Amino acid sequence: QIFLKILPQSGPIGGIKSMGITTLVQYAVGIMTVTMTFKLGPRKATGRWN
Amino acid sequence: LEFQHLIENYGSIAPDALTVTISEIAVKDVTDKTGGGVQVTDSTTGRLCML
Repeated sequence: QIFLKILPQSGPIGGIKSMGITTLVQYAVGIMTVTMTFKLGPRKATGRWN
Repeated sequence: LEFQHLIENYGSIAPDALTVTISEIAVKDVTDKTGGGVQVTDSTTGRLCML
């Protein structure tokens, strides 16, 4: 399992009044590239006429 | 089946080489059978002409 989350970022605290505690609104995007190799067996030889 | 396999698996076909073998030649003598009809025997002196 690959777990992903955005690291939460704190909003401002300090001299500004009434701020409370907040988080920055952030989202993440990206490209998931998945490569899978499969082993392949050969086809069985066919004796049939038809 | 082999023609299906050809057309399923290949993009083109061309003739390349040919070999013809004539084998198991038997020149067979024929003669009358006892009680009628004919009977056949293998000939050591009969010859098949191949040109």
